[PDB]
Amino acid sequence: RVALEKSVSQKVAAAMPVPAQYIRYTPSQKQRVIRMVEMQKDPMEPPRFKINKKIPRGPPSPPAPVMHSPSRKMTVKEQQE
Amino acid sequence: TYNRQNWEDADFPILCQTCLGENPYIRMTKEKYGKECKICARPFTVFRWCPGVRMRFKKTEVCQTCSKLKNVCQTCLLDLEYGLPIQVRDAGLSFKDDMPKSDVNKEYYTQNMEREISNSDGTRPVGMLGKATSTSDMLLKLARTTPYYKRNRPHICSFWVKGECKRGEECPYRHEKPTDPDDPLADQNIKDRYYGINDPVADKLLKRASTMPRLDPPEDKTITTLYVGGLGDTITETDLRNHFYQFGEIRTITVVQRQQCAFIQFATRQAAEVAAEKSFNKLIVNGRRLNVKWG
Amino acid sequence: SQLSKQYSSRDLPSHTKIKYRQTTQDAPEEVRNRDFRRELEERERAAAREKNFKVKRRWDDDVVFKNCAKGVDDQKKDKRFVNDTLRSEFHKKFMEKYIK
Amino acid sequence: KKRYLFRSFKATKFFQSTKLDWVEVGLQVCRQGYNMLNLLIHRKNLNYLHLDYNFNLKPVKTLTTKERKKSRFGNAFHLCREVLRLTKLVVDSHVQYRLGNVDAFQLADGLQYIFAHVGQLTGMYRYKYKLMRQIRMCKDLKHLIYYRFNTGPVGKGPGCGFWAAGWRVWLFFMRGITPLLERWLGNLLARQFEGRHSKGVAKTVTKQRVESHFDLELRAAVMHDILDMMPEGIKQNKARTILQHLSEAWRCWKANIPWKVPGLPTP
RNA sequence: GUGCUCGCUUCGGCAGCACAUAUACUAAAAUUGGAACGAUACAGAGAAGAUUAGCAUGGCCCCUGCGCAAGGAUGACACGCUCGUGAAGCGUU
RNA sequence: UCGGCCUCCGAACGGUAAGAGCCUAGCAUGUAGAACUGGUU
Ligand SMILES: O=P(O)(O)O[C@H]1[C@@H](OP(=O)(O)O)[C@@H](OP(=O)(O)O)[C@@H](OP(=O)(O)O)[C@@H](OP(=O)(O)O)[C@H]1OP(=O)(O)O
Ligand SMILES: [Mg+2]
Ligand SMILES: [Mg+2]
Ligand SMILES: [Mg+2]
Ligand SMILES: [Mg+2]
Ligand SMILES: [Mg+2]
Ligand SMILES: [Mg+2]
Ligand SMILES: [Zn+2]
Ligand SMILES: [Zn+2]
Ligand SMILES: [Zn+2]
Repeated sequence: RVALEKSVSQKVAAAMPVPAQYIRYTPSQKQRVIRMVEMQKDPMEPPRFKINKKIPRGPPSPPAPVMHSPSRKMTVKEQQE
Repeated sequence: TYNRQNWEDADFPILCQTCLGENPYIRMTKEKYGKECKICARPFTVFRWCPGVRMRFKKTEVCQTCSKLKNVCQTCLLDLEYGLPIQVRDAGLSFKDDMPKSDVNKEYYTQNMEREISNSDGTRPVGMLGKATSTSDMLLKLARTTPYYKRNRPHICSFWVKGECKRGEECPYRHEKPTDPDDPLADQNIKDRYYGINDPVADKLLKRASTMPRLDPPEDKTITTLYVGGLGDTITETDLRNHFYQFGEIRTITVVQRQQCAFIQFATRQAAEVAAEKSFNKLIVNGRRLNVKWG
Repeated sequence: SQLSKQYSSRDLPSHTKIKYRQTTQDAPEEVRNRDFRRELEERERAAAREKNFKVKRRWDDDVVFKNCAKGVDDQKKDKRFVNDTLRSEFHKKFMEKYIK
Repeated sequence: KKRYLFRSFKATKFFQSTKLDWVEVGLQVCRQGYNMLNLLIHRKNLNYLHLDYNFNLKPVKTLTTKERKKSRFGNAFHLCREVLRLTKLVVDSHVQYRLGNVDAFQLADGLQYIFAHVGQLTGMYRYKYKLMRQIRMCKDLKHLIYYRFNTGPVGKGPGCGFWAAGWRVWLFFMRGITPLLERWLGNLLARQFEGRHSKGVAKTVTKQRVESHFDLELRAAVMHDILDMMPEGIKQNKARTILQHLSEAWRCWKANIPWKVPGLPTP
């Protein structure tokens, strides 16, 4: 219920019609301090990119092994039946 | 009808040491879906910052999926481990990976690799890093060690080129003469630099690396006895024996301080060739650097 | 897809509060302790209980046919249900009504 | 929740505040609206159309059928164009007062005439017909005001300008029509920039799409009932032949023809 | 820059203290690649005679439309799958 | 010396095909990048 309410609130806030952080960077090649600041979104401003780019559907999950009972081969009388 | 490329929204950009600058305290700006990727054309989280005092306000160009795919910087488009173009690293390791060029196939391949990465641990440059275990062939010879800050230099003032920059010293752009437009080094397609196809910087560094015989040796007429200079009395026969013990069995290991030469010979031709290639201006033992040649 | 900015007119917020069942509206805490079996038998028993000179002739004597409307009695024949849409009683009444 | 819009605008860095004479503000609003309707027209590459100044849309030359099909505009653009035309009329009346061409009594009479004859000076009603109700109310108000005005020695002249009631009516209309036009122009801008989704949201089954859709659903049901009726083996499913047999059986039912395939399996 | 000094001490200034501490998609540009679909030309309107109403169905095909509406030539586009020859495996001789 | 009751009201699609590509408009970007020569049988 908590996870689904988070998902519902995220979906509604995405569909709703309309602080600076400090992080430590280790470059692994000493450490740095980075002030994460989000730029202000202009409310007077249209969407930027075309999103109607249709591509064909991707590959699915790898297929499950198929359990079956051993196959009953139909007779020829069954074949004209 | 319900397949499209997902928008890559993530923090913590993957940058080089050189483009990040030198100050430990960096003030950083983030747009959620600011610009598009310069390769895969998807929208992505755009990071912008000033690397230093008189720099250019460098910003990220390609998306995080492409940069995690090719293990490169998001701005410099150079390799994170070595600071080299990806054409040079592909010539060093493997050039059979490739990528599609048509936009629908590129978007489909990028969506498949993005789904593969998101189904993976999250930060791994696929199995290509598994092909990148073998290293230090020749790429470490021409790799930079110092941070080359001159590519964070600001752009050339086009008004000053026509001699009309009225700002003068207030103008943050460079008031100096540009490079030669007739030079073929000045073309530099971004997609060519990403795909590793006919990049002139990569061709110039490959021609520079091909003219340095750091692994050639073989200057003797089927004789395994090679002389390593620069050793002297600082490096003795014990360091030469410890270097030749990795190759197997050594026929003769000696050091002479009169000519400052270490004579190394092996019973096997391949072991002697490996010992000559390892000691050709790349071996340092007991504080003494050795250069392998005929003796 | 939640990246678009196109809002449908029927995607506006409406009926934002969920109505729940009250105490007399069969809330599950009073459903869980009830026995539906016995109550179903007195409801079925209540339904079964509530289920139950010159002389002349007569003036109409000089006709040809008599008592022709003798076995004419519908009664329960209108209560028959047939699952054939051309032989149903409703379709027969429809065809005799709407076609002259 | 309150959610003040203008405080949210003033909290950002893209908005500033000042003090201004109202006539300059109305001229700025009219100039901004005309400039951006031209920007929308040039964004859609309709260079053969032309906006007036008084917001009259006209073609420059004769149109081909592709230009006629592409240059058609919906109710949102035309409704915003008519609303900007009405504000252009009011602001221009105040401008001609401020230049001294007309008198203040003439300005009040012009405002009364505008708010009583929105339906005669604008083509407002054609794109949203419910405003006829508002138009009717304005007409009724005019009658009320006139038959309290022309009472004593005053006659049937045009000198009565008492514009408060019609001004009230059109501002209450503007209160109601603000979120609908905001949603419509937001959808128009999102289709202009994001592009049109081709399939996207599934189409509903309307009246003109009932019968064929039912047949489609019927076909799908029969297909499912083929695929689990056929036993193990049998590569030739021949489901198209079974669907042809179903179509022929229905066509024989419609014509009261006895339908009997001589050899056909019983299920 | 402003204000003040158990100042140096001239009456100008120095020195100290206090306040004030990080703008910019940094361009007035050079570049770079994509194009309305109008002119000409190619071009040529579904359903086995003709003139034709249409609703769908599929998706790397879109346009007009605020559209879970309706249009765009029905918006366009979207047909050919019962015997022998060999091979392998199985059982009999 | 005896009554008042007064709806409406207009616009779009629906007809003046569709495709095509050659030079052409308009519009997007204000970009990432320039690494170069040395050792003894
Ligand atoms: O429609 P307009 O040309 O503007 O005329 C209206 C009004 O018309 P509506 O009743 O249809 O709304 C009356 O004019 P008529 O219908 O009687 O012809 C009215 O006239 P009265 O009150 O005298 O009956 C009055 O005209 P006026 O100024 O002479 O009083 C008024 O005209 P304006 O709105 O132009 O003032
Ligand atoms: Mg025909
Ligand atoms: Mg129709
Ligand atoms: Mg249609
Ligand atoms: Mg039609
Ligand atoms: Mg037709
Ligand atoms: Mg169709
Ligand atoms: Zn970098
Ligand atoms: Zn990318
Ligand atoms: Zn300059």
